[PDB]
Amino acid sequence: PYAKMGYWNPDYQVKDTDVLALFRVTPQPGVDPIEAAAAVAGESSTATWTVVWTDLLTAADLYRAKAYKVDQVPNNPEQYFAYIAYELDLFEEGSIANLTASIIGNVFGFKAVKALRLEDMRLPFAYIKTFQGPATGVILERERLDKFGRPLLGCTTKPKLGLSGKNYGRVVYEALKGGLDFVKDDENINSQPFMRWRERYLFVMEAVNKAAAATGEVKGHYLNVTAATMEEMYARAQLAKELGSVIIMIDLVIGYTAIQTMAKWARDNDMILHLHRAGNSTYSRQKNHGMNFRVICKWMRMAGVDHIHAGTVVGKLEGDPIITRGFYKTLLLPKLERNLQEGLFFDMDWASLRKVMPVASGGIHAGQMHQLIHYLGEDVVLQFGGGTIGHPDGIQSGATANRVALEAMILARNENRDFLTEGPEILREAAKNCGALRTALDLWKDIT
Amino acid sequence: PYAKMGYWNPDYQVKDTDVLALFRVTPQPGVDPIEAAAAVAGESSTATWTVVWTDLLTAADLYRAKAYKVDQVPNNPEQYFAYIAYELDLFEEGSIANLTASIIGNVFGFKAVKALRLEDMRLPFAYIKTFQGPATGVILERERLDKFGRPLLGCTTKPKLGLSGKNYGRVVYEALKGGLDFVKDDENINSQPFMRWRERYLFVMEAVNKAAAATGEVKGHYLNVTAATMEEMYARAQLAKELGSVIIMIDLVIGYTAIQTMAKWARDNDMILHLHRAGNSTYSRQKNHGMNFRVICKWMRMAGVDHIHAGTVVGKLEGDPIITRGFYKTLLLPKLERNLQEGLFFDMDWASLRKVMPVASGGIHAGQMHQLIHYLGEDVVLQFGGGTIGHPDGIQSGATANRVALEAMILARNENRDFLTEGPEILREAAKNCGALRTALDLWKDIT
Amino acid sequence: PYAKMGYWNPDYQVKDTDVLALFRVTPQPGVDPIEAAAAVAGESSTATWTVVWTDLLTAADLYRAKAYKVDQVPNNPEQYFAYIAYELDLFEEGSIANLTASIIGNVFGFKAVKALRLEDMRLPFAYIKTFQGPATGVILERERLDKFGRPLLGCTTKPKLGLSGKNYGRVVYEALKGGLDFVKDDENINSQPFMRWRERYLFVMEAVNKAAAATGEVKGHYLNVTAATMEEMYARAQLAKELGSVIIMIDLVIGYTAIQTMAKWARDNDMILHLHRAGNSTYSRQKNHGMNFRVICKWMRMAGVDHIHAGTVVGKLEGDPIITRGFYKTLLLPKLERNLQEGLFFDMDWASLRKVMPVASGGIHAGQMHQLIHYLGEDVVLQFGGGTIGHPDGIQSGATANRVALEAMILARNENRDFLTEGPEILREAAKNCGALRTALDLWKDIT
Amino acid sequence: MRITQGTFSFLPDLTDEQIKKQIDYMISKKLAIGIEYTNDIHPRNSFWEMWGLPLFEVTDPAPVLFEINACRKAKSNFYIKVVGFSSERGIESTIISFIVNRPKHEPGFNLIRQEDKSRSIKYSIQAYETYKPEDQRY
Amino acid sequence: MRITQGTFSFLPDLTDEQIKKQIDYMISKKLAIGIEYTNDIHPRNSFWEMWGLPLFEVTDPAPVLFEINACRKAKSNFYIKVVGFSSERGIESTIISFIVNRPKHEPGFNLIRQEDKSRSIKYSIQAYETYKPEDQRY
Amino acid sequence: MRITQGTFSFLPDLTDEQIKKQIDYMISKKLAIGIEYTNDIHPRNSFWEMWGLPLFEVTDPAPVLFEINACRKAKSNFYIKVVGFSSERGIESTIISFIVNRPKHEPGFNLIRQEDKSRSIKYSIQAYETYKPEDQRY
Ligand SMILES: [Cl-]
Ligand SMILES: [Mg+2]
Ligand SMILES: [Mg+2]
Ligand SMILES: [Mg+2]
Repeated sequence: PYAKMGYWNPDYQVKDTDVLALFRVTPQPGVDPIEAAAAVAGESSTATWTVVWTDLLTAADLYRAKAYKVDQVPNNPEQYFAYIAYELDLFEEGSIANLTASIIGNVFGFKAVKALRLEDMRLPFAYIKTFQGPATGVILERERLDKFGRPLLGCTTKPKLGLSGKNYGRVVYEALKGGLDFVKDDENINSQPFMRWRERYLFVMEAVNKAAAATGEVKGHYLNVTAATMEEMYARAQLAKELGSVIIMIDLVIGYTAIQTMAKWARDNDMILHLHRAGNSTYSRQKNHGMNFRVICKWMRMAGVDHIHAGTVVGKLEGDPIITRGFYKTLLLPKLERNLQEGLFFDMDWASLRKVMPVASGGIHAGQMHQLIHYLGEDVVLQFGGGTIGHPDGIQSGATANRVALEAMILARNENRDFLTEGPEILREAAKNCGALRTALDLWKDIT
Repeated sequence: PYAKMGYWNPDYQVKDTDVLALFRVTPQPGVDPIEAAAAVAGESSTATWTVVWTDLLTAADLYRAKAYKVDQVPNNPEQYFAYIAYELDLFEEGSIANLTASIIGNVFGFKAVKALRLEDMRLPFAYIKTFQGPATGVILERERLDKFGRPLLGCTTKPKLGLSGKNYGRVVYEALKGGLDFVKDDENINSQPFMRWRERYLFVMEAVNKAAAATGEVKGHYLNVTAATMEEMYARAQLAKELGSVIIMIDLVIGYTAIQTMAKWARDNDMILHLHRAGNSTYSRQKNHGMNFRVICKWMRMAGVDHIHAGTVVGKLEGDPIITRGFYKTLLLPKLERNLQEGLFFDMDWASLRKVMPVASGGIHAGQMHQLIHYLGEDVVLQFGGGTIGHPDGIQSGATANRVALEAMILARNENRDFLTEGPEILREAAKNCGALRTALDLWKDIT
Repeated sequence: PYAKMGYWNPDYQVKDTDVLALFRVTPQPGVDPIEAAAAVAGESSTATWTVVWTDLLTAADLYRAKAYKVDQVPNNPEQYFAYIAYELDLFEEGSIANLTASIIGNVFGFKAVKALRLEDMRLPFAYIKTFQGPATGVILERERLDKFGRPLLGCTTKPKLGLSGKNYGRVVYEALKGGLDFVKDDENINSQPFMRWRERYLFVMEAVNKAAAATGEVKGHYLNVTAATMEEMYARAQLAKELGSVIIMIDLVIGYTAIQTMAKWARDNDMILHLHRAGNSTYSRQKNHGMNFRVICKWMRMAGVDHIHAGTVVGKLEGDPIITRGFYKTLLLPKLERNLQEGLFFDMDWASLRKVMPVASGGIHAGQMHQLIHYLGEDVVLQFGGGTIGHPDGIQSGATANRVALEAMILARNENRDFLTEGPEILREAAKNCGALRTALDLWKDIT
Repeated sequence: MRITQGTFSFLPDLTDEQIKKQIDYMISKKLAIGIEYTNDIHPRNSFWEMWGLPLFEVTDPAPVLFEINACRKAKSNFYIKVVGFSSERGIESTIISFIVNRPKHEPGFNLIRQEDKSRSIKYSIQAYETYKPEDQRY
Repeated sequence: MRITQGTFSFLPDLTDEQIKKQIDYMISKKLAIGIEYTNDIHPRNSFWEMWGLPLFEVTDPAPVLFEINACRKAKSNFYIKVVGFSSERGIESTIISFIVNRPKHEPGFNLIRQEDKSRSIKYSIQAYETYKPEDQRY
Repeated sequence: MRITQGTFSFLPDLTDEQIKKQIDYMISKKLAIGIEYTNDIHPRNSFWEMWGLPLFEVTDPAPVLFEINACRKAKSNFYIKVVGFSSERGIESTIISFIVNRPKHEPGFNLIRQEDKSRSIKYSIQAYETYKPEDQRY
């Protein structure tokens, strides 16, 4: 029995120190929602293989997770929202591995539970206060870049792979000079037989400094320090530092501990730390199993990364805009307010942890800028693909069109034009003084 | 167009150097399997935002993944198996982050593809040859333990949490003395307010040495070195080493780079390295998205861990026995032969990488030993929960029953008794000379 | 018996993973070629001192080298080509010491074999994939120098020895300013009573920077870091680095392990690594014993050096041009195709290892440039001796004549002039606008 | 070349009416409003000269516009920017910053390469006009 | 106490017929078969004395059983074990190892605690019988 | 002094017919052909300005020659070079690079010696024309 073993407590009162989780539970055909919740609770805590004297040597109750609330998923008769409470003393301070191990690991249910997704977490203030939060954060990153009141612009180098150091630097230089604030290594580009990492870093720095001298702006290139071992990541991070890079990147696949290690390094060495997280990882459009991205957003803001890809509403990624708005809030706000439509199940105080910058990447172009400003706000990095590199007039020109479109939309937003309704005419008034933009707009309206 | 852009090549000939992936693809309602495969291929390689001059500066074709074979999933009209080839030069030698980033990251398909699971990988010999493989491996681990011809026995400390160092060591000592080869820290037990890690390690070592002096065997306790940063993991690993521990453990949630870093440390310091991986992580019984566990098994054997939980067939985890047999083969064999029923889609030579030991954990007891020996073989660690700690006669006694049952079944296997059919009578002949086993057998036959 | 002990297997099938060697074997007067080959095979593997029980504890067959093919040397009744196969698992990954120890060490034959030369090796792809290959490589070295489409020019400082730091720097400066891309330390100049190494390095750097400021080119001087111990080599390498040298050199006599150590250092510190190997070492024009230079070329490309002296066809070194062409291919091509006239006995895939630059050194002058371009191609460093320093008009002038002659020949090659037939008229049209060249051409045509 | 520091520097120079509408934005965001000027246009010159103090609690754009034009008259051969500071908790920083005057001609920057260890280079940029004293610039 | 090194040491001592059936197993696994003995029963004593060489290519258990009993007669107050070695590629090692003789009485081990830095201890175990010369043991 | 970056810079400046024959070479090597220009002639200035994109799949030298002469007209007081890029696997890089225009006069470089630890010096070279803004060079 699980409901009778302590694990189900409808009368439990949550404390300000509890860690809370909301699971979307799908119970075994002919099993009770209460027993299902209880199972999930009892598995992610004290595993009852029946009768254990050694429990009575400890304050047993304290270590047991409590299923305290179950609601039917509205619009789905067979799925339930189970709310579970965990005592703060179960968790290692400052450790994402320990948090994730504790919650999504122990949580079984073979006989009572058919499917389980983690939807949201309420990390209590005193727990959050044990984490560094973003190495830099939005406010500091903007002070370092001297860039205020607009989204930042970036793109990945095209092609992803195959360019030598020198031809790679060429792209970086053209794009930066043309208008972009940042260029980036692809998540795949680490160190490979077609190009090892040291020459890339060396030519990139030349490109970046050339571009700053040609524009009078701070410029950056996300040098990918992702590697197989920590010592190797440190070596790559240490060259970015040495050469004066403003920014590096890491791939979420390095995993939690390497991320925390890197977040602390970026804090200690004045480096902006961009995290790459695949928008369409095979582990994507689930309703059944896994964990929702909002939970990743909470943990990564706690770990201490400065940028993470959060989604668009439009373009190629077909997001529910209100769910996305919910990911942005998680990343940016000092306090989150429950709002079921955004998929935020808990109020949450962020304990003055710094802000992470959302990144919008994926099939976006200059003709959607009104929708992009309207859905995503001004604290965002917008990343355009062959939206820049494949301008018929050159990479510089592609960059210029994106940058003009952005400034023009922000100017109209600030003037209080109904830029969502009048967005196309706004872009067309801008293109009038800007041939590269005129050329950009014609291209993505004729068919594509 | 994706099928017309190079990405679909039905005539492609795979090379011995190619990295191959098999995805279970579910195409968008009214999209073609060929276009779906092509999309997956074209996303996990050169992202075609249409027209990019810079491609012509590189040997473009080389960097493009090839969809080369599509089969309808037999028993599922709407799902397809897409086989994709990747050139070896795309991949950083020795890097799991790079492999996983390359394959499951870039792989999108918003407009053509509804769902995608990675089912299997063919890592070519020359690639595998770039990885360390298990720090110790099965053969060496058995030489260090002086334990041949039988599964090893372990259990997790009960309760998971809350015992002081001294009462924690007590359990470890009783269980080891009673018969178990190993005791383990729970994946949740790192360092917490109820117990910090140094006192645990210190009392555990006393227990382990007491148990060796009481039995004349090598004994071990998996000390969990899981921590938030690399320096912290190293500190914990360095105390296990200093105190003479035979074995440590890490949680898969530390992530790939910390795992590789730890695998190299365990190789360099003569330490067996057990990896904890949740058998029922929310990311479990999927048919739709994610990646199949056999792929994790390949990557972890490459990374270099010595143990990983691979499943049972029986007990609480309701596995398809033939799929499980497939996970074991991945871990243990020097060569894998395609076998669709086991879910192995490729032949694969393991390039003389050492063997990883499967761990069977989860609702198993001494009365199923015939099924356990028959399904799982002799190279396995069998972990029994309150199957030991909650014996009415004591922890020592619980350990003894499990150990006798195991030896008795292996003895009958070697005598060529049809131990699967006559398993209950075999256990009953053993219990005749063993009260603890008699007591164990009565308990799990009366009801449970 | 050796042919009857397993070592001779005419029916053996080579695998893609085997390491293969081709020995030129001269059997004892009145001994059989089959027994001779077998002896060589059986000596470089499991030494049969007759009856050894301990073999049966191992997969014995695996460790035995197989003589699998014997051909009579065409044009030599008494000599045979023996082809021997070795399992990949015999060899330490990444270790030239282990490779050379394994192959040319164990290989005896007192009673069956009179003389033995190693002619060629087929290193399998998966083995080659375990080595770094060139620290820089040709493509990267040219990107760093901004020098494309022509051979590079160098010379050794004359005299070899005796100049103080300051007078030594003088020569370096004059020669570089006059046209040469590189100047070099002699292999003999390390650190000696007439001149210690630190002052040399300090004055050389001044010369090199003066020469770059006088020409607008990247200039280099091979600073010799050769020393008696590793710590001493590292100290010398670390000063070259600190002072900003583009290039260092080492002598092949430091030996394999110091070479690998230095190759890894040059990769990690962005330094071009030139290897000095004596063109006429006492260990030179053999047909009987030792190993052929093509094998050294394979191992040094694997170890990771960036330049090695490969020979001329003309000048003072009297090479067979087709054998030399074979050394160049070994160094430069991504794939080698068997070609018996070039002395390449195996096809070989280079596994995307970087290219080593051949160096042509030895009694060459500006009047042979057509033959030099025709035999040696454009990826080569041409080193001229007193062909530069002993120009009657000065070192600068000597450098200029060599550089003009080179550019003029490459220009005629690109125009598709039959520059081999019309080479003298090409040089004479160039000398018309170039007095230093006119003076050079008159000097080496009047007698010498 | 055109210096592209500023929120709207990829647009044409702002008219007085556009400038007015941006002041209105800042007013409704409740920002302090500063006017700063410089003729050392280095991107890491964080501290331009202040033209007066920032204006707090502003309700009418006209006094802001008057001071912009007074600065334009006193300092016509300088860069002049308008900055909006937020005092909102967890921001406490500039949230908008745009150019309202540029010199008639921009010569740009010199790139200095000091060669260091191996292939690495230490970089400086130096605005050409900064090779001259302040009163001789632009 | 009972020393529990060995595959079957938690079972009662094996009869000759049980021993016979285990030899048959090893024969069908194609193992080399060794007989080793010791009266230093430390778990890290990797090298017991060999009673003869291992038997290779064995087809009949009787000669194995004869040597086990000859060792039992010569060395009755010793531990005696039977080991099966595999020559299979990627194993090349013992795959079974079991006790076929124990001394009549086992006194066990002494635990030594040498106190080291802070709270750490360096441990040794010493079999009590090893405090005596070999010919006085058990 | 004459800057000797370039494959043929020790030869006299190439005539249009010589230039034509080098384009033919590149065409038969199947290179992409780029035109780049600069008036910062530092040897570590890896990135000259591109005059248009590289020309791919070229079959007739005339359009290449037309763009060289158009660049010569627009940028006569610049260095102008022609670059040939190979896409051949394991090369993927420039394989030829030569000057097709030089300024009428080259002043050269300044050598800077920053004194460091012991006797070591940190060196920079600075092209003299780079002490002036781009539009005042040569
Ligand atoms: Cl400095
Ligand atoms: Mg991204
Ligand atoms: Mg486990
Ligand atoms: Mg030489």
